[PDB]
Amino acid sequence: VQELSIERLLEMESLVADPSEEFQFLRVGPDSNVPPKFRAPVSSLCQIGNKQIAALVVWARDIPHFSQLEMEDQILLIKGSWNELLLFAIAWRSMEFLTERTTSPPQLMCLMPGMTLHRNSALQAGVGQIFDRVLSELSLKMRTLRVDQAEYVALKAIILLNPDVKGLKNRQEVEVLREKMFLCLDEYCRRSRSSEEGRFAALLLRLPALRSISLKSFEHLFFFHLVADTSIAGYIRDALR
Amino acid sequence: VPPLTANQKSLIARLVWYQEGYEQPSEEDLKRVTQTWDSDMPFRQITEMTILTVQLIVEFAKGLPGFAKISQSDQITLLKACSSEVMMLRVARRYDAATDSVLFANNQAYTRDNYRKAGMAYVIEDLLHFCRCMYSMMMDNVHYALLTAIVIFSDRPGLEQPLLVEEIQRYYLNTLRVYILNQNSASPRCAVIFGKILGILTEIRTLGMQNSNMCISLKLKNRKLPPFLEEIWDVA
Ligand SMILES: C/C=C/CC/C=C\CC/C=C/CCCCCCC(=O)OC[C@H](COP(=O)(O)OCCN)OC(=O)CCCCCCC/C=C/C/C=C\CCC
Ligand SMILES: CC(C)CC[C@@H](O)[C@](C)(O)[C@H]1CC[C@@]2(O)C3=CC(=O)[C@@H]4C[C@@H](O)[C@@H](O)C[C@]4(C)[C@H]3CC[C@]12C
Repeated sequence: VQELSIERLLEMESLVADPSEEFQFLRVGPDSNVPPKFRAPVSSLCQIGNKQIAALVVWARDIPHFSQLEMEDQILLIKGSWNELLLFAIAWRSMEFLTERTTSPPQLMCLMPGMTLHRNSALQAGVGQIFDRVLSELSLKMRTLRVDQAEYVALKAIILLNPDVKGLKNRQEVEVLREKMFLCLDEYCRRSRSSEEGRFAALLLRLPALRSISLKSFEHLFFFHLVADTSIAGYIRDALR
Repeated sequence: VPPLTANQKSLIARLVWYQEGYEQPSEEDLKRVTQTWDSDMPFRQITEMTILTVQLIVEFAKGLPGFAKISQSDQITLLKACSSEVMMLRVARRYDAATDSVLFANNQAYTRDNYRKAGMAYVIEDLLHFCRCMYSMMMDNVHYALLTAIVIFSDRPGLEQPLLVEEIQRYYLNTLRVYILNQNSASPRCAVIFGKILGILTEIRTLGMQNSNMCISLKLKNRKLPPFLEEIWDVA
């Protein structure tokens, strides 16, 4: 076994997912009220979404000690953070396409390498505010913070490694994994940017801004029957083997 | 391994004071609402008590250094978003682990079963889980006061001088850092504590949306949600 550290993690970010299993967490439900001329694209989008989820489902599991915790929990931890994780990754990628009586709202949201989402489209989908919140509160505000890959993958692990998730067979078994991360991060700020009065907090203060956005993106996803609600634990379960 | 300025301690002092100053609604107000010697009863009390809670939360927010430096536009913006999230910190403080219930300002214990009856059965299982988690947290009144303050100058959408607030907040955020740095050996665990606390922020965001959905799933059940509350939480 290895030590859960920023170091091992960064060696996992680069790790490529194994698109071997087709798991639809997201899909256009027959009972969806999404216009017909947009089922192809919205469906196509879900499919991208799905890869990424399985991609984090296999990253989560390759985290130092994560695989040790009791699976039931393991499921619940993931089941409880994918949206947040999914969205956070988008905000990261989006940082590039950031345009940063002088400034206007950003127009691009990078979903995956290459492919991007234009503002006016989200505007056509009635998700322009949430789109806007993702690029401002997250991508932009991060750029400003100059957060780097070490801080970014740390936050990630922190996001996933949440003890407050309801139903945890053994909450403290997660609290340890989190607390370790709280440390690794604090020193990293110390070591690599000690001139920063309150960076540790400014990074951890993205976590709420993120929770809210994710919480909102669920409403929208649900209004459109897009989420495989009742069937996600399973894929999570299933895939975790 | 430093201490704190005078401002800081004057604030901490100040905040610890206002906190007890407002934990409960006045004896008359409390007396007026609790008058009385059918699903509208638990409902009336819970809703009526909430209107008092919010009021207290609002006044406390104004007794905050830097608050009056905000545009009326923003002030109602910050207050409007914090109203429901601080009310969360405050239900934690009156939670009793022995009975797994919440204790209202009139010394009455409300169980998961009471919240059922009043039709708030949706908001309770999660609200009570947050309490159990805040319990084992074991925080002192400084934390709680500082935390509260922070939540209020937490970046909110609709903000005019966003950058301003961020610092008005950087202060409280900073004071909390220090106070934790003294209360224990400025050792490793010193961050671990600072983190778990800042983590309360994100959980408080999830319980905030639930409060709103409850207001919604209540207007929809055609059940008069006090105008005061309907207004402050932007309940359509
Ligand atoms: C957390 C993310 C997980 C995975 C990410 C990707 C998969 C989820 C799908 C997200 C779609 C993003 C919006 C782009 C829509 C593109 C199609 C378009 O132009 O539709 C117009 C149509 C006009 O008709 P309409 O009915 O007439 O008009 C719309 C209502 N006014 O609009 C529609 O058909 C609406 C389709 C509903 C899409 C789901 C919205 C929820 C997305 C929020 C999640 C945050 C990530 C994406 C941020 C952009
Ligand atoms: C939709 C809305 C009505 C729901 C709000 C509900 O879900 C909450 C969060 O559960 C509400 C219900 C009643 C409530 O306002 C209170 C009663 C008190 O007696 C006191 C009054 C005052 O001392 C507060 O500092 C604490 C407390 C315990 C508050 C906390 C929040 C409570 C417990």
